[PDB]
Amino acid sequence: GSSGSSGRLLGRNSNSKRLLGYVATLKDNFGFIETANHDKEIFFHYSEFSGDVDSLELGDMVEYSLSKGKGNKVSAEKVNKTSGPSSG
Repeated sequence: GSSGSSGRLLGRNSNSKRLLGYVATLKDNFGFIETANHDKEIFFHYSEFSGDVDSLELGDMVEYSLSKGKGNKVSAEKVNKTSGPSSG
Protein backbone atom coordinates (compact mmCIF):
# COMPACT_ATOMS: atom_id res chain seq x y z
CA GLY A 1 0.00 0.00 0.00
CA SER A 2 2.72 2.46 0.98
CA SER A 3 1.94 6.15 1.52
CA GLY A 4 1.90 9.35 -0.50
CA SER A 5 -0.78 11.02 -2.60
CA SER A 6 -3.27 8.32 -1.62
CA GLY A 7 -5.66 7.74 -4.51
CA ARG A 8 -9.26 6.54 -4.32
CA LEU A 9 -9.05 2.98 -2.99
CA LEU A 10 -10.62 3.21 0.46
CA GLY A 11 -14.35 3.76 0.88
CA ARG A 12 -17.00 2.46 3.26
CA ASN A 13 -17.01 -0.75 5.32
CA SER A 14 -20.06 -1.68 7.39
CA ASN A 15 -22.86 -2.86 5.10
CA SER A 16 -20.71 -5.04 2.85
CA LYS A 17 -19.89 -8.70 3.51
CA ARG A 18 -16.77 -10.52 2.31
CA LEU A 19 -16.48 -13.47 -0.07
CA LEU A 20 -13.86 -15.58 -1.85
CA GLY A 21 -13.49 -17.28 -5.22
CA TYR A 22 -11.16 -18.82 -7.79
CA VAL A 23 -9.96 -17.30 -11.06
CA ALA A 24 -11.91 -19.24 -13.68
CA THR A 25 -10.60 -17.36 -16.71
CA LEU A 26 -8.25 -14.45 -17.38
CA LYS A 27 -8.53 -12.37 -20.56
CA ASP A 28 -6.93 -9.15 -21.82
CA ASN A 29 -9.76 -6.91 -20.60
CA PHE A 30 -11.81 -8.76 -17.99
CA GLY A 31 -11.82 -11.90 -15.87
CA PHE A 32 -14.22 -14.43 -14.35
CA ILE A 33 -14.53 -16.00 -10.91
CA GLU A 34 -15.82 -19.48 -10.08
CA THR A 35 -17.81 -19.67 -6.84
CA ALA A 36 -17.64 -22.60 -4.42
CA ASN A 37 -20.70 -24.20 -6.01
CA HIS A 38 -19.15 -23.94 -9.48
CA ASP A 39 -22.60 -23.21 -10.91
CA LYS A 40 -22.36 -19.46 -11.46
CA GLU A 41 -19.67 -16.97 -12.48
CA ILE A 42 -18.81 -13.43 -11.39
CA PHE A 43 -18.02 -10.54 -13.74
CA PHE A 44 -15.36 -7.99 -12.80
CA HIS A 45 -13.67 -5.33 -14.93
CA TYR A 46 -9.93 -4.64 -14.83
CA SER A 47 -10.79 -1.13 -13.64
CA GLU A 48 -12.71 -2.55 -10.68
CA PHE A 49 -9.77 -4.74 -9.68
CA SER A 50 -7.29 -2.99 -7.39
CA GLY A 51 -3.97 -4.81 -7.34
CA ASP A 52 -2.07 -6.98 -9.81
CA VAL A 53 -4.74 -8.32 -12.16
CA ASP A 54 -1.92 -8.93 -14.63
CA SER A 55 -0.08 -11.11 -12.12
CA LEU A 56 -3.21 -13.08 -11.22
CA GLU A 57 -3.49 -16.60 -12.64
CA LEU A 58 -5.89 -19.54 -12.92
CA GLY A 59 -6.64 -21.10 -9.55
CA ASP A 60 -5.48 -18.19 -7.41
CA MET A 61 -7.78 -16.85 -4.69
CA VAL A 62 -9.35 -13.39 -4.65
CA GLU A 63 -11.65 -11.21 -2.54
CA TYR A 64 -14.92 -9.71 -3.76
CA SER A 65 -18.43 -8.71 -2.69
CA LEU A 66 -22.02 -8.55 -3.96
CA SER A 67 -24.71 -5.86 -3.85
CA LYS A 68 -27.71 -7.02 -5.89
CA GLY A 69 -30.99 -8.84 -5.41
CA LYS A 70 -31.90 -12.28 -6.73
CA GLY A 71 -30.85 -12.57 -10.36
CA ASN A 72 -28.68 -14.44 -12.85
CA LYS A 73 -26.79 -11.25 -13.71
CA VAL A 74 -24.19 -10.77 -10.97
CA SER A 75 -20.98 -8.75 -10.89
CA ALA A 76 -18.20 -8.08 -8.38
CA GLU A 77 -16.84 -4.73 -7.18
CA LYS A 78 -13.57 -3.48 -5.70
CA VAL A 79 -11.90 -6.85 -6.23
CA ASN A 80 -8.48 -7.45 -4.67
CA LYS A 81 -6.07 -10.34 -4.15
CA THR A 82 -6.01 -12.01 -0.73
CA SER A 83 -3.98 -14.72 1.00
CA GLY A 84 -5.34 -17.74 2.83
CA PRO A 85 -4.47 -20.26 5.57
CA SER A 86 -1.41 -22.41 4.90
CA SER A 87 1.89 -23.65 6.32
CA GLY A 88 3.94 -20.54 7.00
